[PDB]
Amino acid sequence: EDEWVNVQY
Amino acid sequence: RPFKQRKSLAIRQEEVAGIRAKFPNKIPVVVERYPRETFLPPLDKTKFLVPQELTMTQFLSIIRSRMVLRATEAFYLLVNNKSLVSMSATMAEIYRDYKDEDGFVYMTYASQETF
Repeated sequence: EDEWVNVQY
Repeated sequence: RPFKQRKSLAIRQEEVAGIRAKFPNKIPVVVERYPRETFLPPLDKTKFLVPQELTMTQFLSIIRSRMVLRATEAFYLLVNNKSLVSMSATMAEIYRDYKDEDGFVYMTYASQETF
């Protein structure tokens, strides 16, 4: 769907 | 459905810019399917935003997390679909070394590939 996967730490 | 063809360069740059402005601590990544692949299940998400302290090993697991697989079969994550890189390397290293023209880092997942 053309959108970000935001991962952290 | 490769990203470099979907989006024109300037658009990709704009995106990279806005998002690096949005999250100045994180690397922008594009993971795609090896077009010669037929065995593996497709990946639902296309763009990943990753910290710098993240290793390739961790990212691979995260990518695996988005897919339903038999807990054993692994696959290869090619950077620029041509680079087998150190499993221990951080996103920052991979970023500085293999930054594409538009600011993204491009990856490709394949169960098998021959060069």
